[PDB]
Amino acid sequence: RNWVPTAQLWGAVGAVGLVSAT
Amino acid sequence: VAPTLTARLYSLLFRRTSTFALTIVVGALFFERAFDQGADAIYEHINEGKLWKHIKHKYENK
Amino acid sequence: KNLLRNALVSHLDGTTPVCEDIGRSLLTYGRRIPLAEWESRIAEVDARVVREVCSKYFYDQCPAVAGFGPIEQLPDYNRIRSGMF
Amino acid sequence: AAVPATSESPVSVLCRESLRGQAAGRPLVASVSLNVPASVRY
Amino acid sequence: LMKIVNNAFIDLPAPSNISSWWNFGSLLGICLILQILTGLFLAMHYTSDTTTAFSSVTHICRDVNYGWIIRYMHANGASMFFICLYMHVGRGLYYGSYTFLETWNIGVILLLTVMATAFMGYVLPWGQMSFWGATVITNLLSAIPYIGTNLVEWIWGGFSVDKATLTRFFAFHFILPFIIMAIAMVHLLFLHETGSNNPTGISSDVDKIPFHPYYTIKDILGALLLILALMLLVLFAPDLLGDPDNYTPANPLNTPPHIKPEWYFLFAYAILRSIPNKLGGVLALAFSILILALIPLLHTSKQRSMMFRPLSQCLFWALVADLLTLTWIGGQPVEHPYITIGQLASVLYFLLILVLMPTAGTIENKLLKW
Amino acid sequence: NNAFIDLPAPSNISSWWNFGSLLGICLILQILTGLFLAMHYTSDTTTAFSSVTHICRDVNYGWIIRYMHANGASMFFICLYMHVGRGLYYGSYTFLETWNIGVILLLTVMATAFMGYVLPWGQMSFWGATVITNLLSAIPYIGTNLVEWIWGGFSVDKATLTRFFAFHFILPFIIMAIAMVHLLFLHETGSNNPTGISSDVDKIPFHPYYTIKDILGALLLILALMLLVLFAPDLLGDPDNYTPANPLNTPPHIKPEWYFLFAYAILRSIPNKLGGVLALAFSILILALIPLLHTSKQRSMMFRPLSQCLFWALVADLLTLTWIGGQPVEHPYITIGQLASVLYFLLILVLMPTAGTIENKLLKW
Amino acid sequence: WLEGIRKWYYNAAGFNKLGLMRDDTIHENDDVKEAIRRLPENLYDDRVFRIKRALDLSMRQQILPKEQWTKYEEDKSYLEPYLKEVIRERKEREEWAKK
Amino acid sequence: AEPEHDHRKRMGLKMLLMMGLLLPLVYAMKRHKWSVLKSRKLAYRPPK
Ligand code: HEM
Ligand code: HEM
Ligand code: HEM
Ligand code: HEM
Ligand SMILES: C/C=C(C)/C=C/C=C/[C@H](OC)[C@@H](C)[C@@H](OC)[C@@H](C)CCc1oc2c(O)c(OC)cc(OC)c2c(=O)c1C
Ligand SMILES: C/C=C(C)/C=C/C=C/[C@H](OC)[C@@H](C)[C@@H](OC)[C@@H](C)CCc1oc2c(O)c(OC)cc(OC)c2c(=O)c1C
Repeated sequence: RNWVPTAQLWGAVGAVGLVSAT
Repeated sequence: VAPTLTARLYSLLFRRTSTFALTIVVGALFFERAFDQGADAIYEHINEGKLWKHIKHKYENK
Repeated sequence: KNLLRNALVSHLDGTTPVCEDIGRSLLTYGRRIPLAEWESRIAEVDARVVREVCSKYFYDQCPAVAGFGPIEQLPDYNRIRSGMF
Repeated sequence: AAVPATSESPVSVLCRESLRGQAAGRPLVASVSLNVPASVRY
Repeated sequence: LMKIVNNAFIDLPAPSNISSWWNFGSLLGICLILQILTGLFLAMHYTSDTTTAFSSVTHICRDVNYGWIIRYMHANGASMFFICLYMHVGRGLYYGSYTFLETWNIGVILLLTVMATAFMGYVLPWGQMSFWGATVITNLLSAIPYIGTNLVEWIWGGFSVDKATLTRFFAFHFILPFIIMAIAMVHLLFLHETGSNNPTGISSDVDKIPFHPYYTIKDILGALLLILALMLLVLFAPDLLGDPDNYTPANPLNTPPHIKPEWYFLFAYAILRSIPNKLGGVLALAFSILILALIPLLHTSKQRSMMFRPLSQCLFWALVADLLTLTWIGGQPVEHPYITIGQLASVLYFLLILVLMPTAGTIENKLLKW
Repeated sequence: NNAFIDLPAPSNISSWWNFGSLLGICLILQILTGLFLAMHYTSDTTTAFSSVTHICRDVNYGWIIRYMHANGASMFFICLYMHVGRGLYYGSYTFLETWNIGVILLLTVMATAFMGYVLPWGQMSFWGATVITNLLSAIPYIGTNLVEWIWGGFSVDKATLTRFFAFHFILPFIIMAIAMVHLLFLHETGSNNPTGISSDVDKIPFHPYYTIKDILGALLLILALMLLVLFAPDLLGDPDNYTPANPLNTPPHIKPEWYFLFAYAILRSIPNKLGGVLALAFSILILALIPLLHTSKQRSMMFRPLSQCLFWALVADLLTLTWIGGQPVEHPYITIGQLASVLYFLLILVLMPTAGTIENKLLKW
Repeated sequence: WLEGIRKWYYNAAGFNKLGLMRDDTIHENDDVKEAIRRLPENLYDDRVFRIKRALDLSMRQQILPKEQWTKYEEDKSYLEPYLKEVIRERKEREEWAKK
Repeated sequence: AEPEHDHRKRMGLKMLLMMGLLLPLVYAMKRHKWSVLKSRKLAYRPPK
């Protein structure tokens, strides 16, 4: 349900994090 | 019939947890750039003419 | 929705409950809302509506709490407040 | 069902007024439900 | 996974009124983690052979990326560790926390282990202070009759401090902090049986609040202040609490003329120096620390905390001023009038703890008619 | 108490259940001999090898502590493999938490022993450090960066040796903490037994029954260890590590420590870099999949003939891979190793789950 | 001046500023815990409230208005009769424990 | 003797600025949570 939209912002976060952080 | 800044910041950025996190990621990368540039400028100004980057032109050509 | 439909119709059983629904409704809504209207209102509620209406009233909102008796274990207000999100 | 009982059970009187109606007047009846608090009348 | 992380933290009941003096326990936990983290990273570049120890340390500070910050964070972190240790012990004495006997006595063991640990770490860079500190402190054992000297040579791995000593000290210094960590966890387990004491010395069972979020945020604020103090030292005065003589490689033929101990050992050094007898000074040194184990038996007051005890407070600050006096004296040459001031301060230290405070306790009891 | 003395235990656990305590003893032994060796060892590449010979020639009893540490590592693996084998055969893996922590324990001990072997800085030390760290280079995009970061440079050198001493020093204590967690999860269920049937109707107290049996087991472990230390200290070692590290030359018959030979055979059987590394990782990580592959209605293999036959085929296959790992990459060893490598994964992923289903059918459930 | 210093001391001690009575400040050992357990409802409930009120003031690092301070002359030992008996009972047992 | 001299001071400037920001903000977070307790009111109502 809300999990796609939430899993899609959780996805983004990880991505941005790695990108940036690393 | 008009909100305040914090009310707007609340509605669009802080309310949803997914968006409160994206806000921090983004804010962190923006703050880092502005803070480092700013502090570096302050440090270099306090020490104008003393740092290698300030006198380097005189010896460079390499 | 089914529980609510059943509660509504089974409550309006007998002259007293109906009489009271008439008197109180005129004072609260300014009219008597017929069962057919309640049905239309109920029928239109779906999962999306429940999520949105609940979020509006419950989500990250400060609650009012009342405790009485052996309540040493009633959680601290801050902890209760964080349970709202 | 959908309607909760008048009084949910778990395991007051100091005046005449609050006492009137307490005396039993009919045989006892016991009810048990799937969705509603049990009751005992009279 | 949940429980014991949870009921041992999240819903841990805590007094509603513990003050900032109760922040030092978590600050000590943080100092320990800091030392362990910076310690491991330094150990990744440090070599314990006498021919290369000092060199490996300069290599860390000059060539390893950010090696200098990790090193000075470790050095100054050891200082922060002691500042917190002394504040922590002071809080305990003032508020009568020592009545939690198991927690308290484990704490005394913790103080001794951290002292031994810091001692050995200081020996590792093999500078002048490293070498003479290793010499003097290990020799304290020579005061033991019959086998003292044998024990020393056994510890040294020879007839003098040398390669064998430095290499085993790296090993001891490496493992001890982890042992300290296990001992500290036991420290906390005993504390959890009773929960914390508070400024009033009165049971707080009628007014407990959950550790989270009240003390979790308060501890974070405290942690920030600890980091500020640490970094003010590391970034603005990394050598302030250090000794210039340790920037000179170890020289077994010459003891620096103004050799003095690390600042956090100065009070004890002053006490030992005040007694013109070998065994006597060693016993006084040992007793200056071990006397902490006697505090509980010396408690005479009908009240737990010193909050409501004026006379006891005055004596408490006199003890602190006295330790400050001994710290100052430990940094001065063994000459007049410092020799006498130090002897008086040393006598006053044991007199306050063994006699004056227990006496103030009784007098206060009388004044309150019980 | 109640974590030892009155701990309820099955009345019928066999000697195969002695390896857990023996692993605890191997761990303590390694820690004790390890610390004493660390009191005389120096990690600079100019003096590492020298300090080890100094331990063996001049430190009082340095030689016995050293060979006890070296052979102790071998005993550690013998016990680990016996311990895992017991678990697979008897279905002990159904204790999921305990089992998965066990897998972490196996990997950590492997990593720990790898780093220790590098410390004396002999030839095998150096090339082992080179090869194994390079496994990470198979990771796309950043693999090479990870390797140089681990090395502290562009090749194995001083920076590497010094950090490896530090890692090898602390990891065993971490292993000890992980093992305590291993036991805590076990205590929630108590032990499994040879029948795979609940033993709650016949529990006996751990003390004195298993305390004395564990002591007898400990004595046998010490006998095996000391037979190696006093009569054949180099039997399980490699002569090439008595030669100081030479960065310009890899010995022509270089081979891994015996307890890594089966995995090395598997990696060597695949003529592709990433493929070999993935097979290596999977040969160990597949242990985490065993629980999901359990098809039998019964927990233990005691009453399952077909499963037993396939179990011993797996053991015989690991023995084959161990032998192949010790042979040159030549015919017909190349093909025997490829078959053995394929057979390994085939027995675990397909044949055993299938035997489980067939046995169920034969019992009519 | 002992009685003179007494009232001085009482105010210097300052538990009265938090509204506490002397007995509210005693160190709780097993004798004291037993004595508190023996207190009649009203004395026990009052004690609980005074301690709770004092812990609250302590958390805010505040004190009560001077007119609310416990007065030296009105402070009485509500716990004494109970604690004295608890101690007597323990002593009696200790005597018996010697043969 | 101290090649890290200039870098530690530049870092020290950043540390002071960050602390000037983080300390009052965390303190504000501390007071926010604690306000529940700091303004709480008690009342004793024994039967009598
Ligand atoms: C590596 C050293 C130490 C660590 C990590 C440590 C940690 C802690 C922690 C986390 C607490 C609870 C929070 C607090 O009240 O501060 C505590 C309480 C306590 N510690 Fe320590 N401690 C250390 C050393 C010592 C020493 C040297 C003593 C005393 C000789 C000691 C005595 C106590 C006592 C009695 C308490 C109870 C405090 C109270 O509730 O009033 N500790 N400690
Ligand atoms: C209770 C924790 C610890 C304390 C109090 C402590 C204390 C010390 C002290 C006072 C020094 C001398 C600093 C100087 O150069 O002036 C030192 C050095 C050293 N410590 Fe620690 N240490 C702790 C933990 C650790 C751990 C866990 C390790 C390593 C796993 C470690 C590794 C080292 C190393 C490598 C040195 C030598 C380099 C240097 O001098 O900075 N320490 N330590
Ligand atoms: C440092 C390594 C290890 C230590 C110290 C250790 C220790 C123990 C101990 C003390 C026991 C109880 C006695 C026994 O039944 O053997 C045990 C049981 C067990 N261990 Fe380990 N273990 C280690 C590694 C592993 C590994 C690598 C696995 C498997 C991947 C594992 C899986 C299990 C299981 C499933 C049990 C329950 C056995 C049963 O009740 O049948 N252990 N372990
Ligand atoms: C899980 C436990 C451990 C295992 C499996 C293990 C294994 C090894 C291995 C395989 C070697 C190579 C031995 C050789 O051929 O020379 C080694 C070397 C060494 N180990 Fe360990 N070790 C363990 C724990 C420790 C600990 C706790 C320390 C030290 C605190 C330690 C210290 C040493 C030292 C200093 C050497 C180098 C000297 C030598 O080669 O004998 N080990 N270790
Ligand atoms: C293998 C491990 C061993 C042998 C550990 C032994 C640990 C002993 C104690 O810790 C428990 C000890 C460190 C602790 O005593 C309670 C200190 C307060 C002793 C302080 C101390 O320091 C000195 C110091 O640092 C110096 O530096 C250059 C020089 C010194 O005089 C010339 C001293 C000194 O005269 C004393 C008393
Ligand atoms: C900083 C820490 C690091 C980088 C740790 C890494 C740990 C990795 C793994 O442990 C979990 C690893 C040890 C484990 O893989 C599962 C082994 C079975 C791999 C066995 C292994 O050994 C060899 C060896 O020993 C050699 O010696 C001279 C030489 C070798 O080829 C020339 C090998 C080799 O080709 C393989 C596959």
